Amino acid sequence: SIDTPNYDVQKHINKLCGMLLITEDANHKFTGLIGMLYAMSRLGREDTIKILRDAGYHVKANGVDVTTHRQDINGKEMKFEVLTLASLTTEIQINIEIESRKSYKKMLKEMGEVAPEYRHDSPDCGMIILCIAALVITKLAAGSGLTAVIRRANNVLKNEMKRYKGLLPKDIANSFYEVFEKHPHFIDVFVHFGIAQSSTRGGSRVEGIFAGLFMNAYG
Repeated sequence: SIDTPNYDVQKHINKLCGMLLITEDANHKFTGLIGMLYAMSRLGREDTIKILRDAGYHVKANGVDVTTHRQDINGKEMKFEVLTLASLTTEIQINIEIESRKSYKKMLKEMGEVAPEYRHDSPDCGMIILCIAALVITKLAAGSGLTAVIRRANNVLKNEMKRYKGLLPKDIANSFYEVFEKHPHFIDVFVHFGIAQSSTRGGSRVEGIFAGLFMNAYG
């Protein structure tokens, strides 16, 4: 049973990436999976299932929808927008939002309202996560390469690290290494995503950084 998010939940998954990126000392245990879900929502359900079936994997596709979950946090009832995922519980998703809201309040207290580029909903958060996945893919293709991933990430993602407290290269790289080892079918998904993406012209600074990083896995 593999979650196959479609284009409709792309905005939500990007927001989930952003929530982790704004979290001080964020637990990146699920970032590899979340980043892969972002890549799949960018490729779309149809292309994702096609890639897996073509690669020889047997796939029981799970539809991904947005549902409103009511939960009591600090005595007050709260409404959370969550995704119907077999791989990621409602509890984990809500805890990611709770922890990010704690970080966000700390930011308000520090600088007043937060600029678009420093928020959890900035359109390039998913791509920032996938930049780490691009570095990991290169070191899985070249042959252990974790020290090199961190150092290459601090240089290439210097502006992004300045924008996001939760952009922790060591933790994110480890989470991607872990998912590609545990679920090798994600390697095929990522590679198709990266080939397709690096074809697109212009766009954001981060889309450009990703394309350069991805192209480097060849020369």
